[PDB]
Amino acid sequence: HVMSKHTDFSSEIIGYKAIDGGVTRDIASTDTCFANKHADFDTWFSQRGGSYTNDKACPLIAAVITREVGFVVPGLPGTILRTTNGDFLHFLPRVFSAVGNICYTPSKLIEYTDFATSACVLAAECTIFKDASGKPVPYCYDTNVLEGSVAYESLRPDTRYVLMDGSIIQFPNTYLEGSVRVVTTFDSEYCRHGTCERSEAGVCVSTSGRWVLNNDYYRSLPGVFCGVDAVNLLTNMFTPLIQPIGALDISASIVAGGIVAIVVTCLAYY
Amino acid sequence: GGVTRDIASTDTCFANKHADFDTWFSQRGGSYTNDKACPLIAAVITREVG
Amino acid sequence: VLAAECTIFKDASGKPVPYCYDTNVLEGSVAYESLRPDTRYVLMDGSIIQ
Amino acid sequence: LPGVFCGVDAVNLLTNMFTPLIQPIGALDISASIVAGGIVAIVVTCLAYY
Amino acid sequence: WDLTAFGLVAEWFLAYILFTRFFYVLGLAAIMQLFFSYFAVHFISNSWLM
Amino acid sequence: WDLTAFGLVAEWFLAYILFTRFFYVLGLAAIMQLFFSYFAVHFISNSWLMWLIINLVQMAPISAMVRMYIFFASFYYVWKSYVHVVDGCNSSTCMMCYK
Amino acid sequence: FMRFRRAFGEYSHVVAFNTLLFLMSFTVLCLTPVYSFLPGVYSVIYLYLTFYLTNDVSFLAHIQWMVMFTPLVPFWITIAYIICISTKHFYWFFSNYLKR
Repeated sequence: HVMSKHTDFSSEIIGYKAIDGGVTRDIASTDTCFANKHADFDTWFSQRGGSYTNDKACPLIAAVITREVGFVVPGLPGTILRTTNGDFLHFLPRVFSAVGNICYTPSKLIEYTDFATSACVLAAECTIFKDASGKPVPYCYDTNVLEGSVAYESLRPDTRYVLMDGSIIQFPNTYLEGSVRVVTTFDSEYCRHGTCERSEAGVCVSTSGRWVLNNDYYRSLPGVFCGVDAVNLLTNMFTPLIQPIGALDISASIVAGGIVAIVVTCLAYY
Repeated sequence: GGVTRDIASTDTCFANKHADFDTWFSQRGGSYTNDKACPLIAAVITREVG
Repeated sequence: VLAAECTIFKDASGKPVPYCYDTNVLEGSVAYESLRPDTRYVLMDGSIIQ
Repeated sequence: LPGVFCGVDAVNLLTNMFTPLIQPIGALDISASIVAGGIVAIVVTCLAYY
Repeated sequence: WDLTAFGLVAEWFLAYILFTRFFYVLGLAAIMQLFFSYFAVHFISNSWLM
Repeated sequence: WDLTAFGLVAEWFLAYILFTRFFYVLGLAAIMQLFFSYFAVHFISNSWLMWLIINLVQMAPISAMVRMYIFFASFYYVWKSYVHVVDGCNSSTCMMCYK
Repeated sequence: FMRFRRAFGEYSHVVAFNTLLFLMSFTVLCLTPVYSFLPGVYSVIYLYLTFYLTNDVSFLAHIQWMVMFTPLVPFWITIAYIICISTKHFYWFFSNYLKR
């Protein structure tokens, strides 16, 4: 099969978005190869001075539309529409104009600029899981979208979940969500979409909505505070105010310090 | 050993019968391996059953 | 950033296109103000400006 | 270089603006006087009055 | 480039002409300088001789 | 990675290189601390004076005491070398018989 | 102690405290690499304690503290130390050459 260009529903499109690795992301001019199904994307890139080569091994292009088009398939972002010629199309429907790319947390929906440094857990409206007996059970945010679905809000933290493809989801318990977040962790590895990480038990506080876990890698990152306990957190955060910011404390000044003592001891006797 | 006792996160193996125990024990940060030789588990129910 | 008031750039196909601060000084040119930021541009000798 | 400030974000840059203040002595040469005064005034007020 | 690299090689070669018992110290220092450039930046805190 | 143990081993090696008469008392303190930490409990009862001594021995920071001994011995060795080079010695009991 | 007092004349009192403070500072420096809390709190305690000493040994104590602990202490601690040491002379200077 060879991809073809179609112009149906062209007047309903405001812009275009890129899907890479199963997660929608913004587009940059420095990228060189894309998978495209639209002809107006050529004018979109040309006005910004971009050029590209068409290939199937490159991120797909999807268009943001203001009209409910297509139907929801679990595991796939946005909506899928099939043309009269059999070719499939991808779109990003929205309810309000202030929408970029939206990812799904177990409780709420939060926008993001980069999937790698966001609170994103899932990127699909509906997801299916393996039950205790080994059979698929669908889950969705809004139950009116698909009959028989269970609300995402019914999920619980610190519980192992396995998808149909064998991926593992593990999100820690939280007490505050938004611009500032507080999380609690246990002595077990937590995993999110495509990335599993190991963390130790404790409590962490972040000044931003970025992903936070208790380890040296995240502890070295700015704007992240962690501690073994609530009381210990205050001591840890107040420690740098009276401590240097590195290992520059070389104890080789003691020879010079004791030189004065030796000099004065000899001088007094003489 | 024929005696009921409390549960702690230090233990590492149990004989699980109830499904919801797998979710309850996870919330305390514990992990276990299923072996029938390890002590069994029971659930507290208000309703008169059995 | 810009070396001179008027410059020349290659298009997407490689054809030369004149550029300058003001279009009135050179007919058929395109003003600098229309250039978008964070975009790669190339000149006759292959110099890259972004 | 002096007179250049940077940070990861708007809040991060504002917090990092005070980074030289916790640096060990021997980091500024000419602008040390104003940095010293900005601490001396705060210390003397906050102690001697409050 | 020639002048920016051949000079260092010439200096290194001339250093062997003025051989001394301390040449091995510089030889080990040269190995150490390159070793902790593509590696190291690790091994955390504690101790002071290292 | 972590390398605290290697650092401690290097510190002990450098201490053994700078051998003096007072290394034995530090080794005795270290081995006593190890022995007390290894068994303890069994032979401590009553005698609050004995309990205080045991606690003082166990709480001694052996791992942070070798370094002070290094600087203590360095000045003594520098002084001895200065006396040997500038001033000389008359006693035959000195271990300078090597040269 | 009697044998020590036999020598060093009148300056044995100055020598004793100067040696004790040097030994305490050396011990604190030896405990530094593991306990990172010491450089600040010990400096504050030393600044507090230096008031209860004679000026003759106080000058030596200040010189030793400034020589030894300076390269491993935050700048604001040093500026607070300088202000607290120099207030007693700033008052006199302001009274005698600036005040009205």
